[PDB]
Amino acid sequence: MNPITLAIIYFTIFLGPVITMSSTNLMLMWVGLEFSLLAIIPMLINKKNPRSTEAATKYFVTQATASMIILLAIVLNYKQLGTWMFQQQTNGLILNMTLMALSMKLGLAPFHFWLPEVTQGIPLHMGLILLTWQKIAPLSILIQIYPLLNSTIILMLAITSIFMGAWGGLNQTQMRKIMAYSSIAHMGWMLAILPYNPSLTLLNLMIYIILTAPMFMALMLNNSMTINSISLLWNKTPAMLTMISLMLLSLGGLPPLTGFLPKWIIITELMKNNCLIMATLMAMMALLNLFFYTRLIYSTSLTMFPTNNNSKMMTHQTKTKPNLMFSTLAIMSTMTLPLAPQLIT
Amino acid sequence: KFYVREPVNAKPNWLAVGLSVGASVFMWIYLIQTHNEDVLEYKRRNGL
Amino acid sequence: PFLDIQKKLGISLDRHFMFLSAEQPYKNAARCHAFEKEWIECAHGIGGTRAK
Amino acid sequence: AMVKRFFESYHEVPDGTQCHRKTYITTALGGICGIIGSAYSVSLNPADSTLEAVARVGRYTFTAAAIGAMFGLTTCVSAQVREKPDDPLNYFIGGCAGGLTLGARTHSYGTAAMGCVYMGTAAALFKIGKLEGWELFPTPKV
Amino acid sequence: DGPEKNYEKTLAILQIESEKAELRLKEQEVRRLMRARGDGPWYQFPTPEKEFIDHSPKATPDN
Amino acid sequence: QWQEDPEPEDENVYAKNPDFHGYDSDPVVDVWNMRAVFFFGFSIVLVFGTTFVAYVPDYRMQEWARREAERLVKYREVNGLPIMESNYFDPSKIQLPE
Amino acid sequence: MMNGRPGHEPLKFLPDEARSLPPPKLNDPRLVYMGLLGYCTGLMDNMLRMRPVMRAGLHRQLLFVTSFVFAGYFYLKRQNYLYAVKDHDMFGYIKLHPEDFPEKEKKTYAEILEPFHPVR
Amino acid sequence: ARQWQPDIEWAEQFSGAVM
Amino acid sequence: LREHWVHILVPAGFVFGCYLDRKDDEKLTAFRNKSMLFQRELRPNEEVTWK
Amino acid sequence: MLKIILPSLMLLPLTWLSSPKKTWTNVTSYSFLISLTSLTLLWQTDENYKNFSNMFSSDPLSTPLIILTAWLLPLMLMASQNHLKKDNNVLQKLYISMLISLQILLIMTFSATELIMFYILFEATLIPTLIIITRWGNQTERLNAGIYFLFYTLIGSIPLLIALILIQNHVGTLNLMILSFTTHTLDASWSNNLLWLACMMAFLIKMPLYGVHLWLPKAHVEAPIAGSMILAAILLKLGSYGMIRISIILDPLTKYMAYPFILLSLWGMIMTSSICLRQTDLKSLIAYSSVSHMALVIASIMIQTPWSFMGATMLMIAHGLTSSLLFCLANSNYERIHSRTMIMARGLQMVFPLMATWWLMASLANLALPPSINLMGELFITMSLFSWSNFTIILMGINIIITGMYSMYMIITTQRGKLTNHMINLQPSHTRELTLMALHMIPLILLTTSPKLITGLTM
Ligand SMILES: CCCCCCCCCCCCO[C@@H]1O[C@H](CO)[C@@H](O[C@H]2O[C@H](CO)[C@@H](O)[C@H](O)[C@H]2O)[C@H](O)[C@H]1O
Ligand SMILES: CCCCCCCCCCCCO[C@@H]1O[C@H](CO)[C@@H](O[C@H]2O[C@H](CO)[C@@H](O)[C@H](O)[C@H]2O)[C@H](O)[C@H]1O
Ligand SMILES: CCCCCCCCCCCCO[C@@H]1O[C@H](CO)[C@@H](O[C@H]2O[C@H](CO)[C@@H](O)[C@H](O)[C@H]2O)[C@H](O)[C@H]1O
Ligand SMILES: CCCCCCCCCCCCO[C@@H]1O[C@H](CO)[C@@H](O[C@H]2O[C@H](CO)[C@@H](O)[C@H](O)[C@H]2O)[C@H](O)[C@H]1O
Ligand SMILES: CCCCCCCCCCCCO[C@@H]1O[C@H](CO)[C@@H](O[C@H]2O[C@H](CO)[C@@H](O)[C@H](O)[C@H]2O)[C@H](O)[C@H]1O
Ligand SMILES: CCCCCCCCCCCCO[C@@H]1O[C@H](CO)[C@@H](O[C@H]2O[C@H](CO)[C@@H](O)[C@H](O)[C@H]2O)[C@H](O)[C@H]1O
Ligand SMILES: CCCCCCCCCCCCO[C@@H]1O[C@H](CO)[C@@H](O[C@H]2O[C@H](CO)[C@@H](O)[C@H](O)[C@H]2O)[C@H](O)[C@H]1O
Ligand SMILES: CCCCCCCCCCCCO[C@@H]1O[C@H](CO)[C@@H](O[C@H]2O[C@H](CO)[C@@H](O)[C@H](O)[C@H]2O)[C@H](O)[C@H]1O
Repeated sequence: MNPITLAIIYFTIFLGPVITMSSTNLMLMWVGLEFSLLAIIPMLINKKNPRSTEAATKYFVTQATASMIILLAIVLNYKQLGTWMFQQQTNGLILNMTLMALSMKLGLAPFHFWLPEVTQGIPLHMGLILLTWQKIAPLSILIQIYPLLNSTIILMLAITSIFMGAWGGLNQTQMRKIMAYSSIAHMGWMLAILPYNPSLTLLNLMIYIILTAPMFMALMLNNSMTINSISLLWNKTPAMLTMISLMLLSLGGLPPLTGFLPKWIIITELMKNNCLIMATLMAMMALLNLFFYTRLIYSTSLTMFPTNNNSKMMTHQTKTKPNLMFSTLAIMSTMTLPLAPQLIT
Repeated sequence: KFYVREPVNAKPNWLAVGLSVGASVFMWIYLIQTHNEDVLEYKRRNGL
Repeated sequence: PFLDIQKKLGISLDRHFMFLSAEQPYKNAARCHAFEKEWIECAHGIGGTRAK
Repeated sequence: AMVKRFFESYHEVPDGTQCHRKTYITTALGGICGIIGSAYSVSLNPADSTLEAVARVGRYTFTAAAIGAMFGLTTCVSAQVREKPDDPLNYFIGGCAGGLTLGARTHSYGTAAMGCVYMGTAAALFKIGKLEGWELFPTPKV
Repeated sequence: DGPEKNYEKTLAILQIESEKAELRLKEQEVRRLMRARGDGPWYQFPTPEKEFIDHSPKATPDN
Repeated sequence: QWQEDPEPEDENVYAKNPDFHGYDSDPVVDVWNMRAVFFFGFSIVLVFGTTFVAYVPDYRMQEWARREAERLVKYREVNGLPIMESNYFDPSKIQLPE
Repeated sequence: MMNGRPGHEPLKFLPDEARSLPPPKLNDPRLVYMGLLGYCTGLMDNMLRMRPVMRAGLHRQLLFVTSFVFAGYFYLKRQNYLYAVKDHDMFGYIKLHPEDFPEKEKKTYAEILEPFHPVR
Repeated sequence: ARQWQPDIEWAEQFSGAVM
Repeated sequence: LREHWVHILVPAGFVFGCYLDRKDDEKLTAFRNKSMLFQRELRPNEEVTWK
Repeated sequence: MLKIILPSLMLLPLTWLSSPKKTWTNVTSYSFLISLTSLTLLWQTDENYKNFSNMFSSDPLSTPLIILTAWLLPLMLMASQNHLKKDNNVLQKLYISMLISLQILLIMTFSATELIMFYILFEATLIPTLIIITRWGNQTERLNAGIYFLFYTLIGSIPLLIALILIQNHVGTLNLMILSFTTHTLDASWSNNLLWLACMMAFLIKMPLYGVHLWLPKAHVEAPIAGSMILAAILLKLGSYGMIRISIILDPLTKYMAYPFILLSLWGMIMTSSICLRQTDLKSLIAYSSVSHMALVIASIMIQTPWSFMGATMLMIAHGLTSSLLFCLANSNYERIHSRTMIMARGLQMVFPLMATWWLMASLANLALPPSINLMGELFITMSLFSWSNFTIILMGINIIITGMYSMYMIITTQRGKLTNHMINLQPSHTRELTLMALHMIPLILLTTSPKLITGLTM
């Protein structure tokens, strides 16, 4: 696409969440959700082949249906209270329908089946955008109404998302699905702590973003979609194995990496509220994430899979990637646990 | 020469080097000035 | 909001037509302007939990 | 709402007494899980017919009902033969009978073992939860 | 050094660790009260900005 | 079949260097690595480390406590007191439940 | 938690009253660890690009160290203020509701009967 | 002996649609 | 001195570590000469019981 | 401790910035000089423990363990030096880095003053250790051993994290001194029974307790030499050190909650000892020997008597040096015939008369020959276990008989009989291999002359 289209489309993608985040009125929050939905569509389907077209279609009908449900909440609330914002007096069922619709937009299970497939049909950089920047708008709405959310709905969604994300990711050889199920599981953690401490949902989002960004950038370095494709990194970009491994352990919540901090503080704050049972199952199923992250580490940095003859040409050539952002996000996403007290508050 | 295809980084990007060093010197001098202006402000507001 | 930019810049992009008792064209009060104007002034500054 | 009242009839009277009332409740409770399971089952992995669809709903709901009826009986029977109401070991025996029933209906000795242990422990922790007042979905305090 | 230093340092540590323990328990009690009662500086939830109420005379009298 | 190196063979480490110590393939680096282990391992740690531990005094008051027990067993025997009381804390200071 | 407290300016990074708090020491263990996180980044950058890890691009390495210490200094100053505010609000609350945080007289061990548990 | 490193048979178990 | 300088690395660490422990002591003097067990009067030219 | 830690953190820059021909000499020279500095901890002239700051502090329990860790780093470097000679330079420096990182964390793990700080360090050791077993292991099974090691630990460790958080949400702190001086008796309710298992299963898995021990024979049988040395000598003792530290806040539930675990240890140790009689793999025979010794350590800690703690601390240090010496000796054969089968090579005393002496002395330490500290542990654990109940002597009597059989059967099989004369590649023992054994055995003999240093907290 020509530079005018990129400027218009990339500005609109950026504009959406900023409108949702800066808006007092609910209809303007909805408007920002529409900008993101509309402008991402051309980006997703740019390569125009049978798979990205299905991906851009499944995404549209999912996110448009969820939009209509959110709008119904915004309108039933204006009927009940004559105002364009949710109040303590807003009907209970109005809030729950907003929650289910937004979770449908985030990809939280059981409204999750679309996310792994859409992430699979699109290029890596748009998976990065979809799994990161596109989550801030629905989440910023939820953080604005956390005093009102029914915790029983939120915890069932979070428990479901942590389980389904673990089980789903355990069966995947496609990296883009492993990233989608990774996302689903982490959204479970952000959502579980939402009605209690919304600040910890922002900590878990930010740490997830700076872990998920370099991971995509790492796969975008050689355009590697499979476990066998990523297994050739020792013979292609061996300098990358040291930080891919840590980021994967960091995404797994293993100490003493930055990714342990979000799970650990969420568990700590959940049990300040006596949320013992939910917290225990959440931490016990987060163990399953580490297993299929460990399996990836086995295939890439801790063993050498067979390589092919044509990869010798690849070595004669010179790469201009990755950029200075990959190194900055790799270190901060793994070696920042000793700064934990400065991140929570 | 040695390389058949001349390297992109054949010689330093003097613009970047001076700019790279320039920002670093500026940030240390600004940082250090800020610190003193805070220790004076801190002391002055608290009777020390 | 989540980024109180409008409040920071001191502008009003959508803050001025949030509720019924807001300004209307040609000074036409909305239905129940008196009651709402009372409720918003009652619950001003005491916070949501006290106001409930 | 009534349907909530019915499921709270299960804890009005000390365990081991009003045995059939409890067995009825956990039998309905198991059926509700079986119906919810079938709904997802038929919708996500649809069958080749429509009778074959309904058969799977019946097979899941009776199996789920059977587990609930064997749990709510074995728990109440054990809780009175031993004359030990406030005791998690009762719910471990009932939960395992539930697990045994699951394996019996599934033609799988392995499921019976896993079901006897996993469900027995889950049932015991439910009892220990009610004694100590653990809440599944607490409300925000801090 | 003599036993004094290790002893009186251990006294200094125990005091620090003890004061911290009481502050942590006091913050939970505080956060429990502010949240449930809304009478403190924390957990203040927004109510509509009253500055945008129209106070002008209206087209009708009853307002 | 696939392209793959054959398995490397069974080398004799003493074939080329009959004074091989076990540390390095290069003789000069090899002897100085043996020397370092013996010096820092045996001459420094084991000798001085053992000495420094033999002259740590009054270790855990094993010596002071004996010197003090003799002082008390004397003082109490001449003054007719019991060698050791049954109660540790004085019964005066203990207000029991009534 | 502290979002809507009184006098809370919107999107103000370091409010004015933070200036009554002592600044972070320049060689703070927390700032120094930022300097090392910057240095490693410069090393990781050279590694990823296939350059001499320590010899290459010292202008970059200097600017990575400076950037992280500079940002860490101001970020540290903000967290000190946020932590100072937390105590400020916590203690002033204790004062305004004394009946809710009663001082307690704790009996001495002479008066307490801790049950004894023999280890046989 | 020599360190075992994955062969063709080992890697073909990640080559499917599912794990 | 371009292949032997590495021998100040660990000796420097020890010296830096010993100094870092001397600070931990300076921070924990809140009970210096105040214990019920070792508190005494200060000798003529004695400024602190321990450092 | 910052004078033991900071110089140790400097072995990492020193590893990378040293010359290719100086890495192994330089690092192994400074590792010894770091284990000398750790002796300063032993300067304990009083009954007050050393508290260095709010973070670190050393006790009579954490000092022997701290020193054993620091002394083991130079030993493992020399052990890893001949089987890494074919790797390029960055792999050696990357191996040396993973071993140093494991020494730094282990020292911080034993010196930590707070349980949460202990837990994080106690979990961080999985990373360098998983990398070692998997990257540098030899057989295809090293991949399944890394999973077994990683997820036995993690599954046990999640409940411990939960329980530690509950302790702080209730007591306000996790400082070990404060929890000691303010401990309140627990009620015997069904919730505290689970709090007890939550606080214990993490450490009981790492020992390992019988039943949940299958990770250890898998990990050992496939780790490189320095992987087994650290595992058998320090990482198992993380479990023991944790249980001693946290069992203060668990009373009186240990008077009854411990029965299932005293019984798995006492019966389990007989099951593991008898396995060593029929174990066809030499590296496997030692690993089950470790499981059966840690059984006594588990049993003695569960009864919390001054003698039982004293015996377990001695057995922790004694087993640390002895099991490591055995793994090094089994490696010495393995680095010649590349086979772990115990019966494959026989009559090795004929061609390795000196190495056959170390075998005998290691074997005699393993079967606890008086006056070695291996017996003092076994003997004081028996004394306490007898007072606990008199019929434990029946099971400890048996285990002592079996322990003699598989110790001598190990020596008789490999060192005696006729030589397996087809093994023309039996090179003379390296000076490096012999120094490695002298460094294990001399401290063990010296500690027997001065047992006071490893009596623990109670004595
Ligand atoms: C990427 C963000 C940063 C850029 C910010 C936006 C400003 C961009 C300024 C550069 C503009 C160049 O964009 C310009 O677009 C026009 C259409 O508009 C393209 O032109 C196109 O339309 C013209 C119409 O006559 C035809 O020649 C043809 O169909 C096609 O070339 C030009 O090829 C391109 O040069
Ligand atoms: C205020 C406004 C904010 C503007 C925000 C701008 C965000 C930055 C957007 C970066 C977009 C560029 O990132 C994207 O890079 C990838 C490579 O990874 C290119 O994608 C490429 O994929 C593959 C191989 O990589 C090619 O076969 C394909 O043809 C090409 O599109 C895209 O063409 C480019 O669009
Ligand atoms: C908490 C302790 C710290 C943990 C730190 C984690 C360290 C990283 C562990 C993952 C392993 C790193 O992965 C490791 O990468 C290096 C180079 O990067 C590879 O190194 C080897 O192969 C590559 C090419 O294949 C060469 O450039 C290199 O010289 C060679 O030695 C190793 O074969 C691989 O095992
Ligand atoms: C009081 C305690 C009572 C304990 C018993 C209750 C638990 C019973 C568990 C039954 C578990 C499954 O029960 C068992 O399933 C197998 C499936 O192999 C079926 O067995 C039948 O079919 C299988 C094929 O699957 C044949 O191989 C088998 O020879 C045949 O008998 C039967 O249904 C039953 O033999
Ligand atoms: C201290 C050690 C204690 C050891 C305890 C030993 C007691 C074992 C009792 C198990 C008895 C039940 O026996 C059970 O047999 C079946 C045989 O089908 C095994 O299960 C196997 O068959 C089942 C069919 O039922 C299938 O799901 C599957 O092929 C497999 O799981 C179970 O794994 C085992 O649990
Ligand atoms: C087969 C293995 C399964 C293991 C579990 C065993 C389940 C068997 C027990 C049947 C429980 C019936 O479930 C019943 O649900 C109701 C729902 O309000 C609970 O009700 C409870 O929570 C509600 C919250 O909504 C409170 O308002 C109410 O005061 C309280 O009674 C009952 O306490 C519980 O008894
Ligand atoms: C009381 C608390 C203790 C709980 C401990 C639970 C620990 C859980 C460990 C997870 C083990 C995962 O185990 C995983 O699957 C099996 C286990 O046999 C291993 O697989 C191995 O055996 C299976 C047989 O089933 C073969 O198919 C496979 O070829 C072989 O490698 C995998 O290599 C390992 O990755
Ligand atoms: C397989 C994993 C096993 C998970 C193990 C986790 C450890 C077990 C922890 C003990 C069980 C929960 O312990 C629980 O503690 C909470 C407070 O903390 C208390 O429970 C109670 O707390 C407060 C009062 O204190 C009440 O307002 C609340 O309604 C109730 O939850 C009880 O003490 C016990 O119900």
